[PDB]
Amino acid sequence: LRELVLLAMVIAIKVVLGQFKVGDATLQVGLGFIGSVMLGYLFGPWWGFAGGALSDLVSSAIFGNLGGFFIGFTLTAALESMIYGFFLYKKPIQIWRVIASVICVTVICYIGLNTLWVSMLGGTNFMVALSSRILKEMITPWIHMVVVWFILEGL
Ligand SMILES: Nc1nc(=O)c2nc(CNc3ccc(C(=O)N[C@@H](CCC(=O)O)C(=O)O)cc3)cnc2[nH]1
Repeated sequence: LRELVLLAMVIAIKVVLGQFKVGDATLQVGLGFIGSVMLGYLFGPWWGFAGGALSDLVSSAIFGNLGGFFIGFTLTAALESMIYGFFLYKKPIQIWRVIASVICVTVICYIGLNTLWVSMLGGTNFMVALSSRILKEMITPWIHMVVVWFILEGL
């Protein structure tokens, strides 16, 4: 199939942009979301969950993660690309979908899950973790939404 040539390239994209990030073994800030949104826009949730799940393995395998591989961050990258799917897939680019999608991702994946992982990886209690990370998760969503627009428009 043609679209599977595509899937690879966008995994490749997702992996590459993912390497533009600043941060800690606790919160990181980067362009990885850009790729993961593409996966949900173009391929839908299932293939988007697959591609996200996948692109994390690859990115891990090549670049490696601070503090080592954790199978949790994998799940996150899969849900991340799958939620942008349920929202944005085969639909007219709208602002309310962009807000809803980035808001759900940020709550479940970033605020919920990645904190759960970080809390686990470090010795912390969850809210200790949450307190270190919550400023980012309040600020970035608007940047994510704007970027998500230009991405969705551009393609
Ligand atoms: N398999 C695997 N994949 C990974 O990416 C990974 N990353 C780490 C490094 N730990 C972290 C901790 C927090 C964030 C983080 O806070 N990311 C943002 C999303 C990225 C963004 O929004 O720019 C977040 O808010 O959770 C990333 C990596 C450790 N093990 C891993 N293991």
